[PDB]
Amino acid sequence: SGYVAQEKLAIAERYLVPQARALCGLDESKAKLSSDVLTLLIKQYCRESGVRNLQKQVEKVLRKSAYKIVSGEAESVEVTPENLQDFVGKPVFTVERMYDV
Amino acid sequence: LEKDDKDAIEEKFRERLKELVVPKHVMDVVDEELSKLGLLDNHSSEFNVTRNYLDWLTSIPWGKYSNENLDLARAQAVLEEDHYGMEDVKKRILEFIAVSQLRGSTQGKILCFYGPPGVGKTSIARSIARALNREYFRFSVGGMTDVAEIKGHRRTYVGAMPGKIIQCLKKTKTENPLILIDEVDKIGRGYQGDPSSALLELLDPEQNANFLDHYLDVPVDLSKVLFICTANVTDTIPEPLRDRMEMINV
Amino acid sequence: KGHRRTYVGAMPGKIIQCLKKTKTENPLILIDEVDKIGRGYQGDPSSALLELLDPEQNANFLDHYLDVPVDLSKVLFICTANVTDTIPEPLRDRMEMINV
Amino acid sequence: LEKDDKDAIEEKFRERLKELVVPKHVMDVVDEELSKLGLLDNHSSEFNVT
Ligand SMILES: Nc1ncnc2c1ncn2[C@@H]1O[C@H](COP(=O)(O)OP(=O)(O)OP(O)(O)=S)[C@@H](O)[C@H]1O
Ligand SMILES: [Mg+2]
Repeated sequence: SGYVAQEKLAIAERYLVPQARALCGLDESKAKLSSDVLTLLIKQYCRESGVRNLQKQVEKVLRKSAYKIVSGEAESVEVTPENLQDFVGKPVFTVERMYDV
Repeated sequence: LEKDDKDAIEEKFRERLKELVVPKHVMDVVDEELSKLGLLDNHSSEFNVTRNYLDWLTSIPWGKYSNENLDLARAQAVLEEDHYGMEDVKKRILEFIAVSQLRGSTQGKILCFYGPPGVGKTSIARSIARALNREYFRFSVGGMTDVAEIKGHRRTYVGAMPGKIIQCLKKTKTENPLILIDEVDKIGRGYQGDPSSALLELLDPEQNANFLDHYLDVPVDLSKVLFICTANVTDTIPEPLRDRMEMINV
Repeated sequence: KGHRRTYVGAMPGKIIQCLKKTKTENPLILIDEVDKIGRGYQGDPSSALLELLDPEQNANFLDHYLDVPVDLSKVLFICTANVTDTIPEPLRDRMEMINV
Repeated sequence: LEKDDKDAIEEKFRERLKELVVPKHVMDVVDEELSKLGLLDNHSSEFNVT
């Protein structure tokens, strides 16, 4: 049972990401993915025990990078969280009104 | 002029199998059954079931593939010509053609639209299938409660035939049709082996390659199909089955 | 919708049985009292009725017994229900209401 | 000692088909069933079924 978000992040970057990357053929170089952007996707979207839904997310971003190479202009996408809003679209969860003091 | 009437059919099954890329799971079982058929008399009571079983197994297409139009510039036209809006599905299709264009060989998927009735849910697949130009199909599953349509019977029964999906695949010679299940959420509860339990083994993206219909039990590859499913609301679906498939929201 | 025809005694669904009796491709089928179809313990017929009642796709109606899609575009279905509330909305969409 | 159990049973259907204007689709399925009849023995469970 279960998977804590930290462990899921570890598994993904070391197992899912290489796995889906070999399954989708994207070069390791061409579709860079920071741990930060992944952290955002974890904090805001996938908060549940299963691993599959995260697999769907990584595929979505990899897909969008593939089309942008296959027919866009850039020779590589470079996703930063400010860009993410269009790739994942509307965030589901709302970030907390993080008060300071 | 009854020049070997029992052999011409055995030859026929040869010819139909020559061109095919027979899976290794099949090629032993087939020809050994053709031998067994060659032992027994044409009027032998088993012969007309065996002649059917081969007739199915020789006939269902094996690995023939339909290369699709690839340039997307022309895809836009046909994608727009018969419907307006539905932009997100257009983008997903752009993704699909892009990725399948990337690692050479074709690959399947599953998807699941949902939203208000009459949005066009049933109305797109004919457009999509026209886009890729892979053969279309449609298959409402509303209220179905008999797994046999997905499986067939044991061949001991008179007239048993492999599940309907295979009948489609026979009817569409390419090995990669766009199968289309429809209205999944209104699928019935048969109170004894209801279809959703069956469906999960089919729809699992990874296990589908080894679907094994009970009729002819040899596993079949089925990764190349791109299934699509529809439902007017996304609550009846069992939790894993909802996990299994993409949930586009028309 | 009949049965697979591999069952011992299977015979085709109602409408086809209705149609063989009346040689027309355009009989006046008259469904009656739709509100009080059975529900809640077995496979609701309304789930199937959409296959019948689709205004355009009915032309490829598909019967378990005879698998072949059955064009019935010329038919003039009619349905009766004293109050058009028990009918689930998507089904109620297909067919124009009329109020005596 | 039979009349309509192999060929004539086939034919009366064939002649019966003419006046109808069938879609070619089901006609091909019918032609398949017709060949399968001819292959089938005159007396069998499948025969009376089909
Ligand atoms: N973007 C569109 N452009 C043109 N026609 C459309 C569009 N979207 C929907 N339609 C029309 O929608 C009608 C029916 O489409 P369906 O996809 O059958 O509707 P639906 O959402 O499947 O509703 P159901 O049958 O209750 S599941 C057709 O007559 C189409 O012309
Ligand atoms: Mg529809």
